[PDB]
Amino acid sequence: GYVPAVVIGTGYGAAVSALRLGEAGVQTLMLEMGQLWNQPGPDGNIFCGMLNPDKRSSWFKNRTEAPLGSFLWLDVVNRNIDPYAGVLDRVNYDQMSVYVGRGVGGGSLVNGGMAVEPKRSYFEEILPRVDSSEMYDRYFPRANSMLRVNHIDTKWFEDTEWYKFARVSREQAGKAGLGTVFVPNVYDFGYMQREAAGEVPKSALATEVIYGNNHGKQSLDKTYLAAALGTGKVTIQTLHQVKTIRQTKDGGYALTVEQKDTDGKLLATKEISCRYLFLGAGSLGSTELLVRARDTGTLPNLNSEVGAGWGPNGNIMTARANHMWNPTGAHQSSIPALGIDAWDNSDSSVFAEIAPMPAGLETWVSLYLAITKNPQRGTFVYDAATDRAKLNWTRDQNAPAVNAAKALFDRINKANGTIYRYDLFGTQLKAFADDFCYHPLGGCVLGKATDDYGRVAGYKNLYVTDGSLIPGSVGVNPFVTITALAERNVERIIKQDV
Ligand SMILES: Cc1cc2nc3c(=O)[nH]c(=O)nc-3n(C[C@H](O)[C@H](O)[C@H](O)COP(=O)(O)OP(=O)(O)OC[C@H]3O[C@@H](n4cnc5c(N)ncnc54)[C@H](O)[C@@H]3O)c2cc1C
Repeated sequence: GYVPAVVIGTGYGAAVSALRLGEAGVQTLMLEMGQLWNQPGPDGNIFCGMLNPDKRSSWFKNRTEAPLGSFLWLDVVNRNIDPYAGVLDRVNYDQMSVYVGRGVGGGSLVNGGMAVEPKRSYFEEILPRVDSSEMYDRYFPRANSMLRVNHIDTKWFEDTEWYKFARVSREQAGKAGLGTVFVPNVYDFGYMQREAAGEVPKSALATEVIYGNNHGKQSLDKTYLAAALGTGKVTIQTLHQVKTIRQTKDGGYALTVEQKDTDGKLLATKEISCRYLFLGAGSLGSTELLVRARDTGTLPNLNSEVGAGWGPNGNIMTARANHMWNPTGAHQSSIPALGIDAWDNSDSSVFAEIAPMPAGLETWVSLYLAITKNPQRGTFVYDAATDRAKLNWTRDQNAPAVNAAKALFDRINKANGTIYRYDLFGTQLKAFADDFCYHPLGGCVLGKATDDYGRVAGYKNLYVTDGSLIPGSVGVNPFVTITALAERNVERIIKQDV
């Protein structure tokens, strides 16, 4: 049936959009292909931890997988599983694997909570058509407040065993003349203190993050989406995947929507129509819907920029072997708190999160997720044969990202007389993982596929809201940017269009 506004997905762009629509009095239906994560599972918890993965860990796979970097220690806990509507989806393209959340809250369910504003001068470089003053004066602050961003207590951080890993990398980076920064987070750091004191159930301190956190993490279901539901004007239907979008003969948009069970069985196909259609299906999902619509002739006026301009936020993972006298600790909080900021907007830029490892015993490894400035971009191209968007990225396109990460970590190795690990990402010697992405950005780029507020070119009342808007790179963990840009966009769209 008909609803005034439909929002596809329930990640950051979607959640912001739905809240503001509901506050404006616009009845809004959100369609989410994954689950509402609120049912206790076989262990009494909603989510599985990293040491006990089960079918809840994975979107329709037949075996669990170790978190990247951890195979040498966590393969032992892997098990065959039933394909199920689990929370983390590794999406495999030709030469790139992109990890995304599936559920009410999208990637907020599975991410590390790291809530970081981009450098203003870099924002101005990547999005020159956008007014940076309103972003920094108004929209970024609004996003941080509504996301429930908070800051770790420095004394607790300095003293706790749970962050020894971070302090070790800080000291090592310092010998190379590199500084660290604290990283704000949506995980409640007060709660985390009480976890360490044995006062509340552990989550971050029980090797949970990438398959969800049972406690502590303020994912979007607790923040924006709870508020959206609270308006009385928003509803969320789960296990509903939008497949096609067309412009109706009499006005607005019509969607074909598959309803499935948690085993993936098709229960129904429904037609849902609307006046205003907002895409918040992510870089991958929104772009796929639009390349499909263009190439199958249901939105034939979409432009050639739909599909273009994708990048992995320069994501590269690497690891160093510490000296025996610098153990990183058996107990590592699953929520990172420190990064190495070597980002100056030049091609050598690196912003690297000091990543915990989940092994739960001493390994002497320091792990890093580097964000780099690599101009290479990929394109999503529709394959009509399989009805899928395929990402045309090749592994060699990550060479500039590897080069920048390697130059930075080579400085740290030289200053400390340490070497890389080469064995964490497969049997072949490989110090830099260069074919994964946690931060997919682009495919429907702001000002290219859309106007400067995400209005899709060629169409009225059709909007993209999410990471597909970002031109491939923000230089930091992306969700605060996605949220702030969505605040800007929906506020303008409601004022001018609704
Ligand atoms: C392991 C990991 C760690 C990360 N750590 C951080 C971090 O600490 N900080 C940070 O800033 N970022 C982090 N990220 C990235 C961040 O989570 C994403 O950038 C962000 O979630 C993207 O928001 P979005 O709104 O574009 O889409 P998403 O959050 O991906 O949401 C899209 C939603 O749409 C749904 N959907 C897709 N297609 C359809 C369809 N056709 N029909 C219906 N529903 C659909 C999906 O199931 C999903 O729920 C991390 C991500 C991962 C995977």
